[PDB]
Amino acid sequence: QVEESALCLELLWTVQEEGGTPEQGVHRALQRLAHLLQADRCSMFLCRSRNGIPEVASRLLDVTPTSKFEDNLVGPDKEVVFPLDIGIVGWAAHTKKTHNVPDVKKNSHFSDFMDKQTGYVTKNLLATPIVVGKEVLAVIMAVNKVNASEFSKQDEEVFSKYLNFVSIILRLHHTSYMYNIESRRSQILMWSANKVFEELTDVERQFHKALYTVRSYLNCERYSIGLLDMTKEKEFYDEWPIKLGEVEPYKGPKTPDGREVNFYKIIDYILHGKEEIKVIPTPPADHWTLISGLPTYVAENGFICNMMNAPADEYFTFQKGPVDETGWVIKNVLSLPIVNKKEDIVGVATFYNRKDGKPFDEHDEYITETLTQFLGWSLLNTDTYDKMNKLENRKDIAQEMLMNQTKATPEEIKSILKFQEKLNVDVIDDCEEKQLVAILKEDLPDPRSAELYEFRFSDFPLTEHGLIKCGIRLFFEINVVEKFKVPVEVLTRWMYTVRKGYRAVTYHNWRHGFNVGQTMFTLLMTGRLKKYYTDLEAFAMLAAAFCHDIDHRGTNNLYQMKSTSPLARLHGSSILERHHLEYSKTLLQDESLNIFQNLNKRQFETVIHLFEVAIIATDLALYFKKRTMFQKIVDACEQMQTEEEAIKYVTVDPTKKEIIMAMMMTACDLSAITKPWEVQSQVALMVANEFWEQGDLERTVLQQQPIPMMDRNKRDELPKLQVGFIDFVCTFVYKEFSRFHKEITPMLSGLQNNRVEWKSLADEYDAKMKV
Amino acid sequence: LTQVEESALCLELLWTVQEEGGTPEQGVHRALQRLAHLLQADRCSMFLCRSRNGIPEVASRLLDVTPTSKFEDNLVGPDKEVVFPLDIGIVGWAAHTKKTHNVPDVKKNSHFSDFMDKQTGYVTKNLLATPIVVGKEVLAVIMAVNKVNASEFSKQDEEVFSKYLNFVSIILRLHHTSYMYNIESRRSQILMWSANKVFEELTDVERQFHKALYTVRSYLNCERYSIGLLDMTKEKEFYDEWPIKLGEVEPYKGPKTPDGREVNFYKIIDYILHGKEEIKVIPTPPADHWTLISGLPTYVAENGFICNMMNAPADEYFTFQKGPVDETGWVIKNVLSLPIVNKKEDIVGVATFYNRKDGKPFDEHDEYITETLTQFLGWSLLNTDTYDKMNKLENRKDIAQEMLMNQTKATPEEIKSILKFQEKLNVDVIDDCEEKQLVAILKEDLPDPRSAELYEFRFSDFPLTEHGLIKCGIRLFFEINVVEKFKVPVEVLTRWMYTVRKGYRAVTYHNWRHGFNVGQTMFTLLMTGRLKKYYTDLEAFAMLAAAFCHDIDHRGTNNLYQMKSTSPLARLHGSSILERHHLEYSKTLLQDESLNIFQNLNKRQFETVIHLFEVAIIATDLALYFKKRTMFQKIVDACEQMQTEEEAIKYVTVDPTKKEIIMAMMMTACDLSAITKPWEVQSQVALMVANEFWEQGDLERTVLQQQPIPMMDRNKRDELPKLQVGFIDFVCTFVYKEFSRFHKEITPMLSGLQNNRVEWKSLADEYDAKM
Amino acid sequence: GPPKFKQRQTRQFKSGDDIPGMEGLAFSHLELHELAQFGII
Amino acid sequence: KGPPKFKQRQTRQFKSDDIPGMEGLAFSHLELHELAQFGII
Ligand SMILES: Nc1nc2c(ncn2[C@@H]2O[C@H](COP(=O)(O)O)[C@@H](O)[C@H]2O)c(=O)[nH]1
Ligand SMILES: Nc1nc2c(ncn2[C@@H]2O[C@H](COP(=O)(O)O)[C@@H](O)[C@H]2O)c(=O)[nH]1
Ligand SMILES: Nc1nc2c(ncn2[C@@H]2O[C@@H]3COP(=O)(O)O[C@H]3[C@H]2O)c(=O)[nH]1
Ligand SMILES: Nc1nc2c(ncn2[C@@H]2O[C@@H]3COP(=O)(O)O[C@H]3[C@H]2O)c(=O)[nH]1
Ligand SMILES: [Mg+2]
Ligand SMILES: [Mg+2]
Ligand SMILES: [Zn+2]
Ligand SMILES: [Zn+2]
Repeated sequence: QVEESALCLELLWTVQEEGGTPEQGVHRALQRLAHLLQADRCSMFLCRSRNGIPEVASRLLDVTPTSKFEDNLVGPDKEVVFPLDIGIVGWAAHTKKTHNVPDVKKNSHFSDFMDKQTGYVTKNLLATPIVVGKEVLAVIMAVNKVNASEFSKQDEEVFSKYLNFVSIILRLHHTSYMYNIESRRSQILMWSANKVFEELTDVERQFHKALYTVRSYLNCERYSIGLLDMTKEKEFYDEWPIKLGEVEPYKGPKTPDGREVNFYKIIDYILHGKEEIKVIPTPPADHWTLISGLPTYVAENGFICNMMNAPADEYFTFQKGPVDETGWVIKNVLSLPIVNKKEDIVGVATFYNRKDGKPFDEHDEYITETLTQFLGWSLLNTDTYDKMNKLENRKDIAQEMLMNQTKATPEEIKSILKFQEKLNVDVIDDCEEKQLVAILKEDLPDPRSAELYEFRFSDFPLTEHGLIKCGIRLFFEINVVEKFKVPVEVLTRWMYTVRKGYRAVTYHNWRHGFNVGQTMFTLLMTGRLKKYYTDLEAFAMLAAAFCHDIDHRGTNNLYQMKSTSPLARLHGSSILERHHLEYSKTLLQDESLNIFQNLNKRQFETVIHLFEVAIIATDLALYFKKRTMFQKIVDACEQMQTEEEAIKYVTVDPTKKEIIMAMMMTACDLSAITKPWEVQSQVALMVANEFWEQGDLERTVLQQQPIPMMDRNKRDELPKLQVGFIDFVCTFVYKEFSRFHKEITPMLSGLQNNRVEWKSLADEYDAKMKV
Repeated sequence: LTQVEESALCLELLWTVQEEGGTPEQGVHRALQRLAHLLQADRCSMFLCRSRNGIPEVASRLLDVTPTSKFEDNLVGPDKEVVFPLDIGIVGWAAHTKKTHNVPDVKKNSHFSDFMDKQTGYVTKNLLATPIVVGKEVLAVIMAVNKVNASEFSKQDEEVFSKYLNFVSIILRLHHTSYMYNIESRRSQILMWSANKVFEELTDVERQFHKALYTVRSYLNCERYSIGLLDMTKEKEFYDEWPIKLGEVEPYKGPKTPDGREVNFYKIIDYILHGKEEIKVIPTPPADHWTLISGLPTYVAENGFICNMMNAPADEYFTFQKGPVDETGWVIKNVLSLPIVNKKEDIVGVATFYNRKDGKPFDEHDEYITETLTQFLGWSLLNTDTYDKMNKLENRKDIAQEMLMNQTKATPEEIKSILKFQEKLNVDVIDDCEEKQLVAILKEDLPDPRSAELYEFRFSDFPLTEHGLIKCGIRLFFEINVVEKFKVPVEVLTRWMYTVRKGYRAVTYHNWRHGFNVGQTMFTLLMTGRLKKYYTDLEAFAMLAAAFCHDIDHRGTNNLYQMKSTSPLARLHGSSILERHHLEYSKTLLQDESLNIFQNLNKRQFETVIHLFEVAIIATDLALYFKKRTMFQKIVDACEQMQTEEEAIKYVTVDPTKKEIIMAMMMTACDLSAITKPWEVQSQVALMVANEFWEQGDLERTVLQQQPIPMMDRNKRDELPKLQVGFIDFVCTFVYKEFSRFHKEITPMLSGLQNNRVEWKSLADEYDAKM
Repeated sequence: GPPKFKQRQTRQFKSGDDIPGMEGLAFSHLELHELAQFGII
Repeated sequence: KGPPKFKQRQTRQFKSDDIPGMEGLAFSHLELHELAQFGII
């Protein structure tokens, strides 16, 4: 027992490897049990699994007491591989049971292939697979008991007691290796995800990033990826020779979706010597990856193929010698297909010889399949990148063609800027800006005869081309062209393009935009509110007033939300006001149309902010929210004893000026109520028609009951609702402005007269329904 | 005997760790029992090491271990363990030093900790320490205390303790390797499932994070966790800033993220894993929400640390719920909170993981797992930002296309100018007239097809106004007798003709005049050329519509210019850039119901007409023409052998590919048909073409800084006739000679080329007289 | 005769009704009605 | 008192055309010249 205890303590100490290789401790235990059993040539068969087929491979051979470990160790270059259906070690690995077979030549499972290879005669052998967690790690072999036959049951008992130590060592190594492979998998996934989410890219760049980043965690000496042509159908003119039969139809390798197997690009990652990347566009069939049929075989079939000793196979013509003259030979190959969401093979990844030189087992199959699966999932980013580029290009084309169509032709300019009829040039606008100013200033109607400064001015006698002329006259009267250097041709063009950008709708046509711009002019000049605003700010407000309803479709923000319009999904709030702002800025983007080109960068930044505040301030919900703040501003400005004190109080604070500008733009929008009864009655008819056709759209397309304002059935209720619009929204804007400056007093007077008429018709309706 | 029994008991010790389903703490308990018996010490124990927040600590796992003791009574749970930081206690100093510390009197070392001595009421007077150190990590510090028979541990006691600790180190490293394998398996599965769910589709932050977290649920192994998403709005609207700038509302004071945004959890997603496996989502959760009631999620949103807190309700800073969180008896025990981080380091959210499924505090391995999950979510934020960009781009495109189409479409006045129903039928604005009556009223107003030589090859467009071109085009469709056969509405036909006219830009040659002359050539080749006998009336209708719309929106440039300028057309459409644009825009124009001249034919007829349009417009590309000249020549050569016209109709009609090639040749001969016009008309059209090509060359030299080809170059203007002669000798001569062979009726077109060629030679040789 | 090779696995990762919780994922008193009356909001 | 010490995010681990190899990632004989002279192609 004393020497048995000493041998047990020696086994306990050699179990404490403290580093090194467990094969050494197992070899020391095997030579121990060899000298104990009166048997020689003990052996270990490691279990591998390739393609899901289990095999056994001899790892230590010719174990002898007092023999050197280096001679007992057989490397994978000389290992003998047996499938589980060959040899009693295969049957043992299948059954996971202890077998003791004497006279093996009588056993139906004994294989003499090893006996023929080695020339050694075996007669009686003991087999017991090492099994842990139902998994079989090694088959241990005791053979040719000397001086005795049949072994013994006590030999099996001591055999089991030492195979407990063997199982300890093998389980420790198995847990270490499974930790290693699972850490490699997790790091591969983390790095591939980091590189995929870095940006949007086409397939080639994204796969190259991912594979190059993960190159260190795949223990392959080299590997490559081949990308197949993704085109599925041909152009009709390239089918024409095929359909005429002038060219024989292509025959050869085809993917399962039926595309031709054309590797349009190969990426080689060489890691054996110098780490080098090769990108081969349109590689020839003589490429060292493609010269063996295996990548093409994966492209036709799509199996994951682990093939050990690949030049010993007969099907695949693997190169038996160096391929880059560098002395690297193919030994083991693992190829996998990358697939689309639709199972379509985009590429084939082929991983060559493992750095350890061992044949690929199910662990490296698992690693490479998870990498390939992640790559096949990553194609969503490529498909999205292509759809981004197509949507961007289509948008830019549609916007350019729109802007070209809407822009005023040179005839439309020459219709107003009659330079040809007065300077006799007719070919080039070589004339100086002073000449264009001088020739144009005759052609505009004088602002006094047109009454353009007056609050009463009615646009019915004027034509729309006369409205354009009057608009350029209004810009001239503010004296903007000389100060900000706004060219006269681009001024006239911009006015005409703004007109044409107003649709032919019943009320939101160019006449409404012109009357709002004229109200902005007359409030600035005759209402004397320009005392708070710089001429730059006056120029920006007048341009915004002319564009405050540009390309108004003829519908309300409620309609856009209810109709789920692209405008409503693009602009979350103030849908049409943000559309008008975006389109006015789009008109100002063209150099041809930029009446603000001759500004400083900070002045445009100012003009753009005034455009934004003014057009979004044409939203009446914003008006209603900010009424109370404007009222507080007016109340604080009323107690000021000096006019110049009031001017100081407003001018020092940008936010008060912005609120007053918003209130001015709302006085301008609803100005028609202040116009004489004739004009008010016509304009109220126009808005009533616009609201009726909105309600017909709501009832017909959206299939909903319209509000009584939108309903044609309440037509005769129009004047009473008009009265309701006169008190809730316009009196305040106009009473507070009359308090702010008495010069806007008559606009409230106009409202007051118009309200009486609107009350009269309601009393006429009171007469009608009561009888 | 002592050696034998010790070796046997250490063998049995090693086998206890092989018992699958056992625990290593049992084996270490047996080892401590043997150690305490051999060493004659009492109250042996071990302290497992942990790391939290990156600082190390120790905690007792087995107290009061004595020989012949119950394992259940000796094992202390993690809820009863005593935690010591490394800076305190002898166990901490042993863990730091990673070496043996033998201290005989606890009062002689400043590292003595009184905490447990007062906690349990035991007195200590002897201490020997050696950490279990493997892989440069400390797993447990083992303690021997209060040697009953001696006042010191001698060096032989140290050596025996070292050997038993080597066996304990074997056991503890086996358990450590199994645990690290489990940790990396969890992390790998977490990443694989998160990647599978992120690439499943492009979606918003909320949906994508909910999918990822709900899939990884089974692998977090927490009893409870949640995610809070912060509001991402950074800037305010000017109208909501106004009260802040004026001063009506005090400035916001409270928690802020490091970017500066207000900490507003706009959505909370709770994953309850303790029971019933319920998920809830709370939009705009109140501040009394059970996750937010403790300051910890808000503290992470403010700071962005990873917070592992053990005994969270025992802390005083964060005011965790000491009682149950809800009606169910769940209480917070441990917590781990981490932020989700944008690409710009912005805190998008905070993920909080509460107590583990078992009672143990969170170790560094769970911190590692949870940080890899939160990093993966912070990377998939790129997919969410891409989705939002996608929706904005799609909406902007659709708006721009609709506004374009509305601008280009002919107004009702331009319809009425051709279809004078109002001034002749005495009808209102609403069209309720019969289709046959509209036919009868229109058919007077078109020019008769026999005057103005509408069927003749001599047709000159110079004496016609463009309004007469529209009328003649509707006349051309009218003689082919398409309106009554295909049921196309007369008003739809007129509007489509007029929008096709305004579609074609005012360029010098690719204006409406070229489109009309090509449509007239298609008509005359069909009727007078007798090629109508090869095609159905539907196919002829497609020929005419494609012949008119072949050049639609041609900007005045060629495909070389599109490629060279990197035009959005060239990036959208790979090959045949301009013809693919013409096809896409003609299909867009046919897509509106109001313009769908093919609305009243069968779906199969529409697919046929669409393929007809594609073939015709892509076959307008002369590179395709030059490619398929040889095939058309083979067709003509095969068709001339036959001595029966019926045989020719049979031969061509039975093969769709031959009809498609003859259609391509028909359209090619139609495009260049101006070369066959009389000399005056040819000279004027060649002047217009040369002007277009000279302005192309001036544009190309100006904006690409490149030399034009000699044909584009304006300096060789007088070289125009020679290059025109080249165009005579290379292109048109083949088409019109092969057509004259194919049908003698097209013979005058070649003959017109034959005269015009003579005139070009008579002015080219005069250039040889100028030099 | 080529060697027997492993088929690609897809069922495990093949697997939002299945994901729970996806279905959900200012003036004065007088003004609130009369602004909707005129379509001001 | 003061809050417990908590770990900082390990941003340093993944903080980061440098990828090697990314830089790169029909008519008759007479018809090759005269077609370009007319800009037909
Ligand atoms: N009831 C009524 N509403 C008006 C009148 N004038 C303008 N509105 C309303 O005020 C809005 C002003 O915004 P705009 O459409 O001019 O940008 C109109 O769209 C319309 O809803 C009017 O005379 N009567
Ligand atoms: N040299 C010359 N080329 C022509 C003439 N007519 C047409 N082409 C060529 O034929 C092309 C027809 O293209 P499309 O008219 O469909 O845009 C023109 O762009 C131009 O290159 C011509 O009279 N002389
Ligand atoms: N040469 C040699 N053969 C061995 C050794 N150990 C086991 N074998 C044998 O290799 C054989 C393989 O197939 P079997 O399972 O039939 O039986 C096995 C043995 O007979 C050894 O150490 N040396
Ligand atoms: N009650 C008890 N105390 C122990 C046991 N093992 C060690 N200790 C002691 O508890 C103390 C904790 O802090 P120290 O590191 O200073 O020193 C340790 C000992 O003196 C044990 O098994 N039971
Ligand atoms: Mg508006
Ligand atoms: Mg063309
Ligand atoms: Zn308006
Ligand atoms: Zn053309």
